[PDB]
Amino acid sequence: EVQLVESGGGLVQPGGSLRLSCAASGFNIKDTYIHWVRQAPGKGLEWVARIYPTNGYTRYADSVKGRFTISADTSKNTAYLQMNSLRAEDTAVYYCAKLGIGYYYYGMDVWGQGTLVTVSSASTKGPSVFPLAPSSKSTSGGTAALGCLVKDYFPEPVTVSWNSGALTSGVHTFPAVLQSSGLYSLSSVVTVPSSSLGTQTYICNVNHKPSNTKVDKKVEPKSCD
Amino acid sequence: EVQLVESGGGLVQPGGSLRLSCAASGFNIKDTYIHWVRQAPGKGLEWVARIYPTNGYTRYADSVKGRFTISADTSKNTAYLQMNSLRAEDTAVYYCAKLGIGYYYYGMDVWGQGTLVTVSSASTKGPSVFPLAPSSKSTSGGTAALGCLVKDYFPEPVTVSWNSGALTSGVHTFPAVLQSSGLYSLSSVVTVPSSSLGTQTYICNVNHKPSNTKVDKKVEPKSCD
Amino acid sequence: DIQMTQSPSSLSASVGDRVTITCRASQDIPRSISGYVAWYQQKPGKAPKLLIYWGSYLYSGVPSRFSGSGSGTDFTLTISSLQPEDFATYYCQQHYTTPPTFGQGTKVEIKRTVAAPSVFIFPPSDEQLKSGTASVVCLLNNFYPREAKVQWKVDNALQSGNSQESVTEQDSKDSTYSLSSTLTLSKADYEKHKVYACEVTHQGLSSPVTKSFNRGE
Amino acid sequence: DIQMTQSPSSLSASVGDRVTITCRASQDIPRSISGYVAWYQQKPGKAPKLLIYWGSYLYSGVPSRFSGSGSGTDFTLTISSLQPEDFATYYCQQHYTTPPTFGQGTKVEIKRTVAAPSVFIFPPSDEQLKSGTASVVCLLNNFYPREAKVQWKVDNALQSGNSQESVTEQDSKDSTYSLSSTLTLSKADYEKHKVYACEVTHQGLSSPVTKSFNRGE
Amino acid sequence: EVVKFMDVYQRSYCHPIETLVDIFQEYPDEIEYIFKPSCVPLMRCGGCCNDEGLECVPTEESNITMQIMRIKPHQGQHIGEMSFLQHNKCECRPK
Amino acid sequence: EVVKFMDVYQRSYCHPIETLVDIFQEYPDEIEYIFKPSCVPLMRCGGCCNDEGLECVPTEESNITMQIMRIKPHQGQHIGEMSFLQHNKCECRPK
Ligand SMILES: [Cl-]
Ligand SMILES: [Cl-]
Ligand SMILES: [Cl-]
Ligand SMILES: [Cl-]
Ligand SMILES: [Cl-]
Ligand SMILES: [Cl-]
Ligand SMILES: [Cl-]
Ligand SMILES: [Cl-]
Repeated sequence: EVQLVESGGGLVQPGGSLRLSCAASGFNIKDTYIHWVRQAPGKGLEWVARIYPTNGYTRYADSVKGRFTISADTSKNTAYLQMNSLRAEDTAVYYCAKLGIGYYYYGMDVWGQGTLVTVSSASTKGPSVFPLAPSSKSTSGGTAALGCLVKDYFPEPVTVSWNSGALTSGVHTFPAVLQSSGLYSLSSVVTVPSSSLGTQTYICNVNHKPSNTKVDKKVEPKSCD
Repeated sequence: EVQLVESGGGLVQPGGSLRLSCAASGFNIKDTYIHWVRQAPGKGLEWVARIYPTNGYTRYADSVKGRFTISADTSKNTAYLQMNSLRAEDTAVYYCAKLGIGYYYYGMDVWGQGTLVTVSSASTKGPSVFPLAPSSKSTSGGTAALGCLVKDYFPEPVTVSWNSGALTSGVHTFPAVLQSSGLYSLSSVVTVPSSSLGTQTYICNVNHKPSNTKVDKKVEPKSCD
Repeated sequence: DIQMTQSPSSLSASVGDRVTITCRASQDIPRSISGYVAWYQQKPGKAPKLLIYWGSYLYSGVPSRFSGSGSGTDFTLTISSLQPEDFATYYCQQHYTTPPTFGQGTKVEIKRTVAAPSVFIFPPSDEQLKSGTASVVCLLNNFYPREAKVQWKVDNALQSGNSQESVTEQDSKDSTYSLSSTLTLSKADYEKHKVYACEVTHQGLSSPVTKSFNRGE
Repeated sequence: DIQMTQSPSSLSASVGDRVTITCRASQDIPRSISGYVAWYQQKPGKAPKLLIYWGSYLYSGVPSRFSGSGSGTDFTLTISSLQPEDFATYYCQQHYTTPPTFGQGTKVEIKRTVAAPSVFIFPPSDEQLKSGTASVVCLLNNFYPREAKVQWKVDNALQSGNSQESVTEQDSKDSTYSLSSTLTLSKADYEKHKVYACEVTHQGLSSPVTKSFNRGE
Repeated sequence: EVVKFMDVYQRSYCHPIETLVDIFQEYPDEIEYIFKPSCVPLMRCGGCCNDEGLECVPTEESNITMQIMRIKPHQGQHIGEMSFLQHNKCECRPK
Repeated sequence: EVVKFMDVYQRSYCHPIETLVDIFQEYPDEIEYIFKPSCVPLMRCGGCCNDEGLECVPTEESNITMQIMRIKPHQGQHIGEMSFLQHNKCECRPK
């Protein structure tokens, strides 16, 4: 199918540079405008740049003009955003998006998944992962709540899944909070029926790609002895 | 209405010349072809000449080419046929006829009345007119036949009418016969009811225009005494 | 340039019959071409009248028993229900290549029932005798068919070489003919004899009809 | 180049309601012009999805309770029968004059019936205590509305300055919220005391609910 | 089958007929927009006249308004109401 | 009333439409005949295509035969059967 896949985000120091990529499948970017749109954390969408690949015509938002450069390689079917002189305000999820031409110009119907760019001088730090185990007693309402505490990491993001992706119902993965230490922390929890303990096991899978940390942790209720 | 009126025929000597006229009413000959067609006595129609008045283009039948000239005066709305070097074979009734152009070209829908041209070296001679009176006895079947004998004239034609044109039913005006003398002769007769004698009178009106002869003759039955 | 050959040259047909008259072009012309023939009706001594134009189109004010068709070289005029007034000579005309030539004409005679002539005889007028000639006239009125014989007798002597006949065109209402016979004598000869007779033979008469007068009555 | 002003900034509406979101162009544009606004739905943290294009046309595979209209300067997105899954931020976009700018977004919250939180407490793990820190966690699960209070008690002493809360986005099936409260102590302090309690206040609870555990159980 | 002369004549004679007219022709001075669709269906005078001195022209005219996509390449697009001349009645008139 | 964008698009898209074609155009080498009527009603491809790199052309063609008056000025006239190309199906194809 028609698709866009971004890559190349991550942490970068103020004043630094980063290059984002966007690979198109299922269509030729020669027939297209390719756009970058960004979203600062908790803020609105902001259009940032646009390329018409055939002729290499570019437009830029005032907030990035002179510092960012958009380009496209028609033979690799790929678009790029070169970002120079980064500041705190450029921290955002960066999306690639496609618009067609003529009757095919109706809106951004194809987006990539988004790539987080964090502009900070702090350093990468992988998380510790601890179980959140309920008492055996707290399972008496027929519901057991259990979770993982993912503590002390930088930068965002962290992914959490349960039973390698097979358990999605009842899962709440909370927004990260930034601690006074300048490191992030979050919890993931899931509620399951207590009658399913002993037939099923519960594993949380944490992935922190910036530090190549991949951790599984088994979580079950403990008594009190 | 739309009309063509010929003039200028008559008697002419072999080798002589004559000019025929044709006056158009109700239409402009500029939009038209004007044609002359002739009919020798007891023979078929023969196309003789054609003019396209605007540009003065002319065509002629082989039998008259070089001797006849067709022309048209657009300002008088009149066409002409100049006939030179006449022979016995040119003796005929001459008709003028109109054909339109394009979608208006469908056939000769307007003709003149015809003008007789006689090519001969004999001379004009007006007719004598004699009554043809039936016996009173011949009226016994309820029908009286009476007539006029129009004798010794040259050239053709002669017109005959009865009661200045008011009596047309029962009239037979015979074709002229040419006598051994080279003069023509014809009879006109009419049959009327015998019971109409004494209430009505019967007059034949003979006109021989070539000799300006105009003669009336009263005709009634005579007894036998 | 094309000539049209028209056929038949004459024909005789009854009231109500279908009459078909034909016109053939001299050059080979494909069936894809049509519409180049006009048809005319000419009553004797009058101007022709247009009946049909462009092969098959009925001219304004012409009764609908007239029609025409054709294509290639072959054109037809049809009268579907022959009327007495249809006595005439009919002509085609081509304008495929102008100047537009006529066919030779088809004379249409109306065939009707046999009708004997009514006969009348006319002595010469006194006015004519004064000038030294005597014309005796015999009228045969409203007969069919055209063939009729007239014998002049002067005191029983059958005459020869001294008469002329004329016959009318077929009548447009009743389809009959009339005929005049004129006996021409000198005044000298006219006054020598007493009995002037016209004897008429026609297929509608069982025997000859004679009309006569006695000179000076 | 035009800016769009989008309104309202947020709103709260019940399942089945009609939601109306507005987008106004900064420059004067006549009513004869239309079809230059697109509308997007963005679920939290995901890419926006196209709902409506050229002002009023429903994009493929989008439920028909979404519609749009507008002309001149004024455009509208309407959700005719609000569903729980329609929780999202909605954005307009103009392409009358490109580059195509976005509106500031309208956050749509689903108003539902009141639901009290289910409460659970989690002692720090032995693995964590080894490293000298103790995190105590309290979960408030599947409640509505969002407003909830959590008081930490340590041996009956109400705590302050040593906790942080996080709350989920409204759930796309049941429209509830969940909340985590994390009490952070040194291991030293954690081992000094016995009773750790979480006290929860919410409009769906008649009185506070407390969950507690005794350290070393 | 062959179409007959009087039919050909009658179907081809100067009348208003649905005609697809290029919009750039009706707005020859637009040096800024591309149009989509690029042509519109308008009643206009078509066919032929008996004489070649005559020509087929409109007697009665009226306006129709249509929604057209107007694109300024690289700069934006919208739907706009554009007006076009229609012919309600035609006649053959001298040149 | 305003014609709506999707109608304009649908009525104007490359299709066969009754078109009045001048006969001199279909027989450009006739240096001898004038024709009456001078144009004929033929189904032909009209309208417009989405791209300007595409053009509207016939896929399926057929012949129709009509009776036309053919005049050779000053020389004669007749009705003749003439054949013209019609378009039964059109499509948008690359140039
Ligand atoms: Cl720019
Ligand atoms: Cl010549
Ligand atoms: Cl001619
Ligand atoms: Cl001839
Ligand atoms: Cl008798
Ligand atoms: Cl754009
Ligand atoms: Cl923006
Ligand atoms: Cl509870």
